[PDB]
Amino acid sequence: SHRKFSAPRHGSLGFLPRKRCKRHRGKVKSFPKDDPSKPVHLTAFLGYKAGMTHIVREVDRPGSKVNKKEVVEAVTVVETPPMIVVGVVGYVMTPRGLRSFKTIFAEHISDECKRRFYKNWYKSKKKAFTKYCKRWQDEEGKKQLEKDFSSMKKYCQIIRIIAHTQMRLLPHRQKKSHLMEIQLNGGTISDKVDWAREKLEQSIPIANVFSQDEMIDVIGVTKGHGCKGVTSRWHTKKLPRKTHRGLRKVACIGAWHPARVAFSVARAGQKGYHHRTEINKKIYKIGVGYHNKDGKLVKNNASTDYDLSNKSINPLGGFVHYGEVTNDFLMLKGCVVGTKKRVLTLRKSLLVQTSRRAQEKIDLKFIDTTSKFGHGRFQTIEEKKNFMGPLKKD
Amino acid sequence: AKFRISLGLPVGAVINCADNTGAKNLYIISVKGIKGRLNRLPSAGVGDMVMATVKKGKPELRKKVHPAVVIRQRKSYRRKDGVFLYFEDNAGVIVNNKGEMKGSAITGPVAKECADLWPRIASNAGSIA
Amino acid sequence: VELCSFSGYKIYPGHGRRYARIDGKVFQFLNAKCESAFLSKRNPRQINWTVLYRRKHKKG
RNA sequence: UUCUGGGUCGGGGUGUCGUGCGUGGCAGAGCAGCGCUGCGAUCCAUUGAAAGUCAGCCCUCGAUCCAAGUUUUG
RNA sequence: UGAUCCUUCGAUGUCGGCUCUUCCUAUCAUUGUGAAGCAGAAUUCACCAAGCGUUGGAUUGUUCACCCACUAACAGGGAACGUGAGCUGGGUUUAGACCGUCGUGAGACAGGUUAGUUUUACCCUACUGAUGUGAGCCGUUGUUGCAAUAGUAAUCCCGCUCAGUACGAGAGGAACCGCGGGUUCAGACAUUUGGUUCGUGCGCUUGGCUGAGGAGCCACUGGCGCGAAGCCACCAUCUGCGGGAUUAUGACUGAACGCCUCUAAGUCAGAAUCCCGCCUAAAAGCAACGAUAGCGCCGUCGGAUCUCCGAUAGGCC
RNA sequence: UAGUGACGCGCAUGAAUGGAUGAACGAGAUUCCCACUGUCCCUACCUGCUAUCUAGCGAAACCACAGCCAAGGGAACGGGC
RNA sequence: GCAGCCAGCUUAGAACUGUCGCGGACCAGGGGAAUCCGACUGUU
RNA sequence: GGCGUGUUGGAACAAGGCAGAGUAAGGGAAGUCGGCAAGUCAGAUCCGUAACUUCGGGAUAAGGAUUGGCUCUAAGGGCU
RNA sequence: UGAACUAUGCCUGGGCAGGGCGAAGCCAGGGGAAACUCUGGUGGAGGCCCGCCGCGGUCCUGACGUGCAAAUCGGUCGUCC
RNA sequence: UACCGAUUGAGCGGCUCAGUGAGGUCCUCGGAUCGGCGCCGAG
Ligand SMILES: [Mg+2]
Ligand SMILES: [Mg+2]
Ligand SMILES: [Mg+2]
Ligand SMILES: [Mg+2]
Ligand SMILES: [Mg+2]
Ligand SMILES: [Mg+2]
Ligand SMILES: [Mg+2]
Ligand SMILES: [Mg+2]
Ligand SMILES: [Mg+2]
Ligand SMILES: [Mg+2]
Ligand SMILES: [Mg+2]
Ligand SMILES: [Mg+2]
Ligand SMILES: [Mg+2]
Ligand SMILES: [Mg+2]
Ligand SMILES: [Mg+2]
Ligand SMILES: [Mg+2]
Ligand SMILES: [Mg+2]
Ligand SMILES: [Mg+2]
Ligand SMILES: [Mg+2]
Ligand SMILES: [Mg+2]
Ligand SMILES: [Mg+2]
Ligand SMILES: [Mg+2]
Ligand SMILES: [Mg+2]
Ligand SMILES: [Mg+2]
Ligand SMILES: [Mg+2]
Ligand SMILES: [Mg+2]
Ligand SMILES: [Mg+2]
Ligand SMILES: [Mg+2]
Ligand SMILES: [Mg+2]
Ligand SMILES: [Mg+2]
Ligand SMILES: [Mg+2]
Ligand SMILES: [Mg+2]
Ligand SMILES: [Mg+2]
Ligand SMILES: [Mg+2]
Ligand SMILES: [Mg+2]
Ligand SMILES: [Mg+2]
Ligand SMILES: [Mg+2]
Ligand SMILES: [Mg+2]
Ligand SMILES: [Mg+2]
Ligand SMILES: [Mg+2]
Ligand SMILES: [Mg+2]
Ligand SMILES: [Mg+2]
Ligand SMILES: [Mg+2]
Ligand SMILES: [Mg+2]
Ligand SMILES: [Mg+2]
Ligand SMILES: [Mg+2]
Ligand SMILES: [Mg+2]
Ligand SMILES: [Mg+2]
Ligand SMILES: [Mg+2]
Ligand SMILES: [Mg+2]
Ligand SMILES: [Mg+2]
Ligand SMILES: [Mg+2]
Ligand SMILES: [Mg+2]
Ligand SMILES: [Mg+2]
Ligand SMILES: [Mg+2]
Ligand SMILES: [Mg+2]
Ligand SMILES: [Mg+2]
Ligand SMILES: [Mg+2]
Ligand SMILES: [Mg+2]
Repeated sequence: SHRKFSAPRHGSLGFLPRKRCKRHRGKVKSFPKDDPSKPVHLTAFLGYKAGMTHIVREVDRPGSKVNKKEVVEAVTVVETPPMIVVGVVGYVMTPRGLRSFKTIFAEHISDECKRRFYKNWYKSKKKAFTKYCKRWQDEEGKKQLEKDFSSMKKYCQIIRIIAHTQMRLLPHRQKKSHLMEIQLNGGTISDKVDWAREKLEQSIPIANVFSQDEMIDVIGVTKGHGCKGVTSRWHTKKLPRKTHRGLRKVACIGAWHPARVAFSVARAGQKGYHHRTEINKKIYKIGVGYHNKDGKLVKNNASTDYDLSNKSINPLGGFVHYGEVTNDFLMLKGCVVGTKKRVLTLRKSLLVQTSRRAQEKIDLKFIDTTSKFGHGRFQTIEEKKNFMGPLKKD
Repeated sequence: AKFRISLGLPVGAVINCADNTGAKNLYIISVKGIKGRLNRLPSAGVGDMVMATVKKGKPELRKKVHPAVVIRQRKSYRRKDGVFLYFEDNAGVIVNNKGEMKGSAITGPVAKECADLWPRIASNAGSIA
Repeated sequence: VELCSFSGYKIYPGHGRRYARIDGKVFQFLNAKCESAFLSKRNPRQINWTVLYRRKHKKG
């Protein structure tokens, strides 16, 4: 009664249940272990999946058949506008896990950050943190505020900062900022509270958290596909054509005994929109957002040392279904979970990055900016008009 | 060494014989190095040594098993430089178990993914592209 | 950076699909539209949107 | 829910297809009448034109409207 | 395989395959080892060990065989001899019919052959996902989080180098580190390539229809070519991981037993195992914090009244 | 282990219980080849009608009581013990 | 011996022509080599 | 000439079905008891058609080429 | 008590596109010393072929299987002087 | 020593149906270029 021929199981049981994530934003379930020898730094950041493109770079991989030769690798653009630290929270270690000790918010909290505190912001008197913000001015409030910071330096072992994204600087319809606790893994508790107290209601750019050619982890929710059958959800083999009552099913969902269906039997249900954590995503380029240097708009964040062009990371017509990346972006090798305009939770690696591929220094030679809204054949509009010449619209 | 290419020649694929051995077809019966799956057919790309039988050719060749090597294929495979190359025919040459070909000349081009693994085939390739 | 063998457009190192024949001639194509018309034995000098057409009729 | 904001159009970008109708031609196998004129698939020019392009593309540059009010909670 | 006839004849659907999940180890391979009639290579014996893998085909309805190749290996089994309201009916096992043998015959065959309806779930569980849920309370409501417990995942191979080296008289011929890839699997993803296109997007086109042009429509998507966006393919692309205690085993110190001894007390190294981490889920588990519509406080020991619900009957030494 | 051509002490072939042959014919049984294809490798996408939700309408089979498991014993395979 | 007039519908050939596409929808035999059985058509 | 789509409407476009005999890269029966299924072929014209045979056939055997549109040419009649 | 279904027979009625292969018979022209043959055309026979209606009901072991239906539906298919 | 013989035979070789077709010639074009010097010429 053993199965005739051996075959590995369809799907992994370590991603159960295949349910919709109860949380749209990616959640850091494990921050890197604290190393007090380092300076105080952030360990995570929030980005937004703009879209994908391909680059060209010369690989330096001694021993490979592609060493000293150019490749074309797919990359993902993650628009990462600077986040504003509007709070700090301390955790105390307890024999039943970490526990929220006390949270301190800044005096001035942006309106986009307050929209997160509401479900109906348009018809709500925006009174969140209106009685709390008076602590930073009252004499009795500032004394109690100094005691709360000195209490975190005394009774806490893990200090996290509450930061939100600047949805105002994004093409999204959404105005609600995305709050997130970013754990400080720098040094002493006194150093992390002092660093968090100084960085309150201040912006933190993506270049200060992550570095070039660094492998980071991308946390987020995958793209949802609704209810899918067992052939699409678990990739079970399709039954033959002459199968009565359905061929996209699993034939045997279990033996006679045990007289129950096992949890490991592949069934039909919701596929996609699951929480996932992919690691070893190398940063190919930390872009710079649009800025005025001498009164002129600087949008050369896609030019390389070999292109010397004046094009931005946005392709012709912008990223499809997303918009244009006018802020600082993050170019990650390969693909990442989520749809377009999906909030991505970036995080430093928990592992050590010492392999040949991990510490590989990346030097891009060309960044494709052809229109992804079809078979785009021009990198810039300038060369589209130069190649085609004048049209009738002129 | 060789990077993974798109396989497009499963077992039972009759490919052209691109050498002067006298054979015209190569009926691929299996592929070297294929461990196996419950229902997956052993497929092969260019540069992969396969076990093939001749269907049309000389009688001293069309009833035996011959180690062949695929040099061309119609299935477009991607190279590391982002190039998708495909040929107008699936071709192979009869070789030994060590890479030495039975014939002496090769008609048509030979894929670069095949010329780099088999130097004895690359020497008889009129065009490596 | 190659040029399309049918439309004459400029192909970038990430796009396209090259096609080698038995006679040793390798052709690069921008997209499947230039490739499908090439395999259909269509004359590029008669396809109105190609480079060989605008050069033949002196449209530039 | 008026410091504004949200729609509907329009414009531009983008991409798709492939050179629109009309008009002209000393292009047209010809043929029929009195070089002229008529018929004549196709051809050329206008004209990479025309068409449509978010409804789940991108950007507003303008135009013209819109601002309520379901139920319930200590 | 029998023996038995205990259960089932107001029926428990009957062979095999397909499909799919888990389990057993009496271990083929892989991890760590011991042994040899172990020089190397190969192989054999044995131990911890079921984590992981165990294929594609020809013939036969076949389980079972046999052969072709591939492969680290192509190990053996269970789960109502797994699995028919999952399938498929090839086989067996109705009625048609043929042949052979048998019978006077009707017919028989545990012989062969051909054709022969595979019904029902909307109920309860289980499982898969999807809403919601502690009817009592200054609670309502929101954000950021913690976390018991449960799931759990990676795997194997090749090439280069070591090295033609150790080893061997030769013939032959390794290994560790390192490097570059791949198999199987898992989770994704659409920049690219490929597939799909009733955006019925554009071109063309057959028959017909609106007098014709023009513009269109009709033929359950007329057809064809190309085709955006989406979705999608090891048919494109990206990613897949660290500790702890130890098993087998090899040892330390060291008695019992003046010696010896890995064991008795006490120690060390130690793995595809195990547990955990990473990862997924989030509880009649919980924390911090925000905001709280005439509604609520200290009153100081509020005074004086009506209703319920526990216990307890000095002690938080 | 199929098919075909041979071999025939043929368990148990055989001459109107007809033997042998055979063009043509066959929704007959079987084998092979070419072509062909999603049968498969290995599945994906699109459409219509459904399923789904809704207004109206509105059954039946079935039902001791019922409905979370493991082992135990038991009429030797529990759901209750 | 034909001139005038009238009357169709087919067939063949040629040029030109478009993206080599044209029984463009619709309509509309896959073929070959063999074995067994029954001759065939018909019937159940 | 007849008719409201055949005993109902509305909104969505999940799984899984039924149908469209939808399409599908590369391979082309490796699927399966078995090419089951549908895929190929298809009309017409011009060519070319074997083994075998009861000489009737086999036969549309098999295998080829052509096919649109437009402008012409040629031939095929009747009547006074 | 029933042949209003069906089986067979009898009587009297009704009905079956368009094509294909193309037999006897016939005409004319070639070859031959003659016996006689050859070619073209005509002709339209057949339990002949393709195939619509009709009559049947092969396969999908499709749909359906408390159905539209106590045997139906779709495609495919047999025959159609 | 020849013949018959399934194998749907076959290593073996010639003219040809229909496809595909290098190469040259020719034709229609193309006009990189250098001699005049902004038009005739070679190409
Ligand atoms: Mg925004
Ligand atoms: Mg069935
Ligand atoms: Mg795109
Ligand atoms: Mg199988
Ligand atoms: Mg919109
Ligand atoms: Mg007894
Ligand atoms: Mg029953
Ligand atoms: Mg019973
Ligand atoms: Mg049962
Ligand atoms: Mg054991
Ligand atoms: Mg022993
Ligand atoms: Mg048993
Ligand atoms: Mg069983
Ligand atoms: Mg069952
Ligand atoms: Mg059944
Ligand atoms: Mg069964
Ligand atoms: Mg049967
Ligand atoms: Mg019977
Ligand atoms: Mg039978
Ligand atoms: Mg039958
Ligand atoms: Mg595409
Ligand atoms: Mg028309
Ligand atoms: Mg018109
Ligand atoms: Mg109709
Ligand atoms: Mg149709
Ligand atoms: Mg297409
Ligand atoms: Mg250890
Ligand atoms: Mg020990
Ligand atoms: Mg130890
Ligand atoms: Mg066979
Ligand atoms: Mg025989
Ligand atoms: Mg007898
Ligand atoms: Mg007799
Ligand atoms: Mg007899
Ligand atoms: Mg029959
Ligand atoms: Mg019971
Ligand atoms: Mg015989
Ligand atoms: Mg018969
Ligand atoms: Mg007979
Ligand atoms: Mg009959
Ligand atoms: Mg109606
Ligand atoms: Mg009716
Ligand atoms: Mg569906
Ligand atoms: Mg279908
Ligand atoms: Mg189809
Ligand atoms: Mg295909
Ligand atoms: Mg088979
Ligand atoms: Mg099989
Ligand atoms: Mg069929
Ligand atoms: Mg025949
Ligand atoms: Mg009668
Ligand atoms: Mg017929
Ligand atoms: Mg009929
Ligand atoms: Mg009928
Ligand atoms: Mg029927
Ligand atoms: Mg039949
Ligand atoms: Mg059948
Ligand atoms: Mg049926
Ligand atoms: Mg049903």
